[PDB]
Amino acid sequence: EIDYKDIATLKNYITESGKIVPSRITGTRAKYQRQLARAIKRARYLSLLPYTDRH
Amino acid sequence: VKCKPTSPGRRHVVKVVNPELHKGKPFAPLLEKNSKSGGRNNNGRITTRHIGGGHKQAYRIVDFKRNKDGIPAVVERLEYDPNRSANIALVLYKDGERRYILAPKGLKAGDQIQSGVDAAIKPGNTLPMRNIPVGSTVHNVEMKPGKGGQLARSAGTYVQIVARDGAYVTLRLRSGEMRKVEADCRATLGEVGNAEHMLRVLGKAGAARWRGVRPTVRGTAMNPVDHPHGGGEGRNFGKHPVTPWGVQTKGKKTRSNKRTDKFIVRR
Amino acid sequence: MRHYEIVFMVHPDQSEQVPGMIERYTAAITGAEGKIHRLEDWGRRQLAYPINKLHKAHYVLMNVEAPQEVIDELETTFRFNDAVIRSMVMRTKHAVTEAS
Amino acid sequence: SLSTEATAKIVSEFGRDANDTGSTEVQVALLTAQINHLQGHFAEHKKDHHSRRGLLRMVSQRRKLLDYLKRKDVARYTRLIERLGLRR
Amino acid sequence: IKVRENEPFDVALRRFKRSCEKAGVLAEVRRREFYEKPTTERKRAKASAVK
RNA sequence: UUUUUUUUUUUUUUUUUUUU
RNA sequence: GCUUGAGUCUCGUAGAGGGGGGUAGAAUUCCAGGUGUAGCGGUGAAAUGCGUAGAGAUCUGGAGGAAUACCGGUGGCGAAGGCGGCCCCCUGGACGAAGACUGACGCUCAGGUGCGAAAGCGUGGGGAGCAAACAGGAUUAGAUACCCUGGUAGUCCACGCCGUAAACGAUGUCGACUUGGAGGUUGUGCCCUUGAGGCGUGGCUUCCGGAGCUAACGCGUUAAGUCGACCGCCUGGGGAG
RNA sequence: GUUUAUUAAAAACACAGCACUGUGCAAACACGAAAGUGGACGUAUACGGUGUGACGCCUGCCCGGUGCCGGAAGGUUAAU
Repeated sequence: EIDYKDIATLKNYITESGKIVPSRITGTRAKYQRQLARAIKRARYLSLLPYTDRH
Repeated sequence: VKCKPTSPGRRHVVKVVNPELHKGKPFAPLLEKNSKSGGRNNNGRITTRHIGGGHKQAYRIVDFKRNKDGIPAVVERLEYDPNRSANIALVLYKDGERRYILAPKGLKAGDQIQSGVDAAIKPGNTLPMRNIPVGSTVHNVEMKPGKGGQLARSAGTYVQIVARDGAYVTLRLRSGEMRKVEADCRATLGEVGNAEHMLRVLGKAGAARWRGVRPTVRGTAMNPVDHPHGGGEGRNFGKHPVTPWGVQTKGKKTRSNKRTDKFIVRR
Repeated sequence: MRHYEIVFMVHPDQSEQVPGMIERYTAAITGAEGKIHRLEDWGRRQLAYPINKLHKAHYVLMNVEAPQEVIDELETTFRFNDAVIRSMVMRTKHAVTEAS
Repeated sequence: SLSTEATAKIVSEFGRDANDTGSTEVQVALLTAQINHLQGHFAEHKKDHHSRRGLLRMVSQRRKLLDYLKRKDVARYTRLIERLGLRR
Repeated sequence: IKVRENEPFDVALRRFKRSCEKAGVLAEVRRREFYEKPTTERKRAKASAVK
């Protein structure tokens, strides 16, 4: 979650509205949470996380 | 003229604020390679170009074409031209030759001045545009493919390359963005040398215009023996056109050789 | 030495020219003493948006221990390549030695 | 921001006996040398207000430090300006 | 935002795009936008809804 | 946070004294 | 002689960065040719244009104009103003730290030094989309008008005299203040790290706790209750900016 | 100032900037019957229209008529 490899396993944390879910479902720890926030960013712009259905 | 080095005018202790206070670009002698222009209007006989005043024409800088591209060179000094406002340099070609090239704002060190087909890209003698990259600045541009450059000054006149335009047929300038002159014509770079000599008035009058020509000053006004007006009495006050030929909008062309102007947005 | 992360996208089908082009782009990096964590053939992937009329590129991804001294001579030699669809760069927060 | 070929000599020639490496005379000699070091690359970057402050800063403290050594230790102060000047 | 219907009686299986990208994208723009004043209003709205 | 179904309708003189 | 006010080095660190460089992408104009028969806009009710010289549209092919959409926040920076894409260089402020070395080199300020929202002067222009002015048809008790197509300036600004208003603890300099606990937050010491943070601790922010003090809304220790160095401003109606 | 020597002696106005205008260029002008010589050894910030009225601001405003021309949805009706 610091880096790309586990965020390809964590594609379930995405809503039917196509985006990265609010954590209330499970309440993530603010450290473990903040790490994934940067790995999402780099993956979003390369497209290794293909943002929503069409793309 | 926000620019530098600017030379701003004087504090009013003489009749003159302008002229241009540019120290460091007049020089003497007229070096070995020089020529002149001659007589007065003299067209054979009854000259149509009005007012004349034709004494001191006088001399001009001699180097046209400048087609030596590949042979590298360096900058000796830079001057001025009273016929164009032009910032020209004296250029020593490392082969054995001295020449006069048209320059941008301060091009010295004596830099690395060279051209050649895809071999080079720097501000360079004359240089073909289908072998170098795309910008605002280009400069020399053969007015058609082998004839001679369009612009003999670095007065400000940006001609602006377009990339791949209808297969090499390029540029984007002022009064006709459908020149379609092919990029097989020669560049050099680039269009701001001395804007300071032109962007501001040198005087009201100045040496630039009264030592060897008279400019125009009338046509319409006084003595009814030349123009389509009129009686007397100080009056004027009619319809008086520039006849038989026109003034304020109409156009003049219909047919020519090459003729490349197409869309024409005008205004 | 900025541990840059850089993608680019050639025409999808020039598969004989991309390997002679991969030698030719590491060339810049190696001629500068820069080192390569990874250099991934991504492949012929299809597109998010309508760019260049073949509906696909052929991508590459790489991770370089290299200085600012080359990043424009790459941005240059991409942008003058008449067959390169798109390219971008990201920097630091370590390298990535493991593939995508 | 200068070379260790410079810091390591500043140290020796403005220190006393041992561990003077951060005292008032070795501090003046390091500021003085660093100010003068910066003069030899400042002509570049051309819009550089973002760095010219922390330089202005160090060369205003250079003046202050000196006028402070005067009030504290006159016969250090004098000896130090006999070698380097900086009196401005 | 690309939805398949199938054996087409007109199925209305297109319903679920109301979730955001069809619709909730208009909380700024209507002919015109709001323009002035909505930006703390965005968090003004939370102190209305605590029950 | 879209809030124009018309715009306007002269002055007075009302006032049951006061200290608490 | 000290409490170390104050600094420099040293070691570490993250975002919408003071000023030059680069540039990832919807719509939708108008045209080059592909087509379909006549009606698109727009409204309280529709208009002046337009339509057997075919009302848009919508593909295909071209030419121009260079918004920052959003991991975007149920928020982050910042002296304010004030950007939001990420980034090359110059690298504001930081400011969390083992230490190292000198001893108040210290606070806080007038006229001044700079910065300086709205605006004039601009000098040459960069000249999308909207909409004061600009242009009209309309609804007319006069519309000197809102629409509604057209519409600039404002978008920003190289450079630069910029005073300046609404930037209200209706309010600066701050040191002790140690009944305190309650959140929003955030760098962080210690745990079999079995954990949804338990034992803790400084900061950036708010919740609202006595004795006092005390009109009525109550304010309740850093806060107006004691206590202090001024660089002020405070001369009552109308004189006034 | 010395410029209309010839009524005035300037109480004439030659400055000079510019929005606009004629040339994408065998450029505008053609004087000579054949010149391409002014402009040119040069490009629409070169040279010319018509002027400008120090400098610096300021050009509000308003399209009836009448000009300047441009165009084509469309009729007056031609060499074709």
